[PDB]
Amino acid sequence: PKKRASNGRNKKGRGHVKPVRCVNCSKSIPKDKAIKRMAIRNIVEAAAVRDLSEASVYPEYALPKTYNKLHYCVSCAIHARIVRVRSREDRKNRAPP
Amino acid sequence: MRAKWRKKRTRRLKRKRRKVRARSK
Amino acid sequence: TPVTLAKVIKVLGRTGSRGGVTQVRVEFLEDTSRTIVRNVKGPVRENDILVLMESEREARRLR
Amino acid sequence: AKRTKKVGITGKYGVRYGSSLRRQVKKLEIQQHARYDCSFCGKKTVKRGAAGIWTCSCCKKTVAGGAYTVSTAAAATVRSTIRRLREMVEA
Amino acid sequence: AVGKNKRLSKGKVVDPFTRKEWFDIKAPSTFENRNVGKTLVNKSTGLKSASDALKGRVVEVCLADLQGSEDHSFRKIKLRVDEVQGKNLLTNFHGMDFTTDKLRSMVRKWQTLIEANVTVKTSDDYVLRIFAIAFTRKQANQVKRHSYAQSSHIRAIRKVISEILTKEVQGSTLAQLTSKLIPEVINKEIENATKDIFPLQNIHVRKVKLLKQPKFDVGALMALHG
Amino acid sequence: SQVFGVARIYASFNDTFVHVTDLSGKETIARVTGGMKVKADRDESSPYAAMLAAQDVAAKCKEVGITAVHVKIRATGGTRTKTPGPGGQAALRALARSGLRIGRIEDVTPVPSDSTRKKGGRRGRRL
Amino acid sequence: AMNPVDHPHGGGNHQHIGKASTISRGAVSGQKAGLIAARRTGLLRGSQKT
RNA sequence: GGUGAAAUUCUUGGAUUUAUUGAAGACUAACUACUGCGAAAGCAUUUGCCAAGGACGUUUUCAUUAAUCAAGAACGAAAGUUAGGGGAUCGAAGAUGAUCAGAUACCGUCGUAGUCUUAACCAUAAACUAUGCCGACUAGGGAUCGGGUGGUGUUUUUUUAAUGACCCACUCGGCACCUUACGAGAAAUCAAAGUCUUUGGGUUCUGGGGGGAGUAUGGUCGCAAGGCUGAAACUUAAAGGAAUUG
Ligand SMILES: [Mg+2]
Ligand SMILES: [Mg+2]
Ligand SMILES: [Mg+2]
Ligand SMILES: [Mg+2]
Ligand SMILES: [Mg+2]
Ligand SMILES: [Mg+2]
Ligand SMILES: [Mg+2]
Ligand SMILES: [Mg+2]
Ligand SMILES: [Mg+2]
Ligand SMILES: [Mg+2]
Ligand SMILES: [Mg+2]
Ligand SMILES: [Mg+2]
Ligand SMILES: [Mg+2]
Ligand SMILES: [Mg+2]
Ligand SMILES: [Mg+2]
Ligand SMILES: [Mg+2]
Ligand SMILES: [Mg+2]
Ligand SMILES: [Mg+2]
Ligand SMILES: [Mg+2]
Ligand SMILES: [Zn+2]
Repeated sequence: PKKRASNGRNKKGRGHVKPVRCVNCSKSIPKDKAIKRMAIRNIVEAAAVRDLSEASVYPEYALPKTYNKLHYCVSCAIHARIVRVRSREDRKNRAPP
Repeated sequence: MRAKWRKKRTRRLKRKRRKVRARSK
Repeated sequence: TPVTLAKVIKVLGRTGSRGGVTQVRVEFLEDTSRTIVRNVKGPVRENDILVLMESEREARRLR
Repeated sequence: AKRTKKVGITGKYGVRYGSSLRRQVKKLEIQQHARYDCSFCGKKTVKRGAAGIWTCSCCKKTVAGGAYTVSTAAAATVRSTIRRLREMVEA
Repeated sequence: AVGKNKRLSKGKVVDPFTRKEWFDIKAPSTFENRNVGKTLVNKSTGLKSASDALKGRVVEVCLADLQGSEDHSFRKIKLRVDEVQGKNLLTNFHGMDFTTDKLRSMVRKWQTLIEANVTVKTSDDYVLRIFAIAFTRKQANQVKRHSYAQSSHIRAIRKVISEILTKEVQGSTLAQLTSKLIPEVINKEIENATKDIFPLQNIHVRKVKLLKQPKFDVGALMALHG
Repeated sequence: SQVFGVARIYASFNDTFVHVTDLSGKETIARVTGGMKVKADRDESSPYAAMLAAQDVAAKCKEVGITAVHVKIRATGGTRTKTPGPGGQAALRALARSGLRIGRIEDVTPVPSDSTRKKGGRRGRRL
Repeated sequence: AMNPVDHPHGGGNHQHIGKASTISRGAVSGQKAGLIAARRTGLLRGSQKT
């Protein structure tokens, strides 16, 4: 039967959405169906921050961040514990944790 | 068996039958 | 032959598949105010003194 | 009435030379024997004299064109980019 | 990995840093600082004449370190070497650009990104391709959560951005353009012209790239480095 | 007071490259990879290999005369992963602790404006 | 289809070239009958890397 | 270099990597959303040109010109076909390196056709919302897109106008969404799948247990691949749908 009212994607009024590639396996997946996350992270991984702050030529340094928009297919998103299988009731939960 | 490959197999069969009938015709 | 003594101040938890490895956070005895995270094989408490054969390393997990 | 179904002008070739070659010469012979609009006198009087020579019966002008059409697409786009570069050389 | 080389050579010793010399690189006069580092080439032998090998070098340096302050920390300046006179070789402007972290922090969603670019020639015969970026912003008191533009506002904004860029670069030389780009007056002129179209935050001018330089004109280059 | 090179850490998977160049980037100093210090393709990309590479490039640039570095961290990019490998922060922290001076960390991973095509096919890398 | 007095390819109880039809550039007149100084031969698949 | 691990492969002729350029073709990232347009397939750089279209507004005009439609006609992803161009990537086939008992599969490295374009064809798809179109009525709730109306509302200009961007209230037309079940349904679920034994608003198409079988044959279209139309013999008591506990 029909599992999801949205068919597992976000396509109401298009007919076609150009696909992207999974960042883990290069599977072609429509852009609306993917499991888009946003990895915003400091570059120093929070353990060398003191060493770089004391080894910097400048005080007051910003220590910038790296930003990536990660696109996952369903299989890789499930296998990498990004999303997991939810109950039939809490499948409808739309809000992020 | 899967319906797509059943369709492919009977299409190859139809092609082979076409050629063995065109042998006489 | 340099080795670095480090006093464990906080035990985190067991690691590895079979639980025979413990994450610890050690504070260096000399050159204090320096903290690092290591893996320990045997039974460890806090306030123990480890002898790191090399200090320039930090572990994450053991799958 | 319609005498032939699909061979058209290539009915003069009969059964010879193959259908896939007769199709190409059909598509090209229609073009080289068609009449075209004269860009000077405005009439449908341009006819091919020889390969590349297209002359108007009314105004007696003679244009150099394609071998089977009065103007090829390559010549059209070359005229367009030449016009654009001429418009660009002042600006 | 250290021993897996099956053959080192298809067929079958001196340190090269004793062979090299240092060289101090100078920025043009449109900067409060000049000494932006040092560079290395081999010794100027009779067959190489190391000045020519060192001529075509492009060195990137941050505008914060060029201007002392830290508010220019997200802008980079490429300086192309053009002349060498005795160990304190002088450079010239080759292109501005932002950093990836700044651009990535600027671009967020539920707002509209507006880019424009012009390919315009300046007074002293340089051909510069200037890029400008802008972002829609929520007004104060706005309760709807995206604040997108309506794609004709975008076209008008891009038109006025392009004509302002051409007007500000024409009649200006290259050094005049750098002394315009440093204090960021183009951004305030753009927001002054576009405030009657959209609120329109983040009016940064992105990279500018040289496409065609005129001939060298060492007098005009030495007019900077005094 | 400080003399600067640039660091140019390309920390991919399967390897990590650390090599200091001049501010112009034309003169190369101390190219050491992760696989030049270990005996396995596995630990070519290990954080230990990265810090050893950072250690001996630090020694070489210190005996050359370079005191500080401008750091350019780089993933594979293009159509590929665009995320930094495991050896990036290791090499960075190692050449920070070695005694070099740091300034102006930035990322130079090549990101495409609508790249050609990722490898693997539309069904992906099936394993 | 000629006789061996007329062409290098002539003769034989079957119509066949015999030796390779690719001829050296340093060949002489009377020998250059075939593909002169062919860098490659056969059907041209893919782009020629022009 | 690659992988779970490797190997094939490239490397003192300098590989990998760094910098400066240059060429080629492809693509249009991030912005990008339970957002928009389009009859559908589909469509994401800028600018210019060409014609088109919906909604809204209207105290403009015609006057029933309309709805659905056998036949018939236009368009119709990808793949494929013909002939030129282009041919950077990726890559059916193929070749190799692994794995495996085997592995002409999955993984790795090359790599042809193709992938792009022009002129023609082909007429299919899980071409899906698996839900025909037109029309009326029937529960609440808020949000959003486009247009419009009003508000001494906020901000900007030239403090101040008009704009524009917001805010509030309303309205028309959309893509949808949330909650309930008066109702419906075999249930899953549905504001349509409701107003259907209290069975009739108009109309088109399709199905009659499962296989055999979308097969054979005969037509017709197509260069071909194939498409459309389309049985029977024989065989069988079950196949099948939605949910329940294991
Ligand atoms: Mg299921
Ligand atoms: Mg579709
Ligand atoms: Mg004879
Ligand atoms: Mg002879
Ligand atoms: Mg012979
Ligand atoms: Mg004979
Ligand atoms: Mg090299
Ligand atoms: Mg884009
Ligand atoms: Mg839109
Ligand atoms: Mg194969
Ligand atoms: Mg069908
Ligand atoms: Mg259907
Ligand atoms: Mg209705
Ligand atoms: Mg409205
Ligand atoms: Mg509405
Ligand atoms: Mg809509
Ligand atoms: Mg029945
Ligand atoms: Mg039946
Ligand atoms: Mg079931
Ligand atoms: Zn005429």
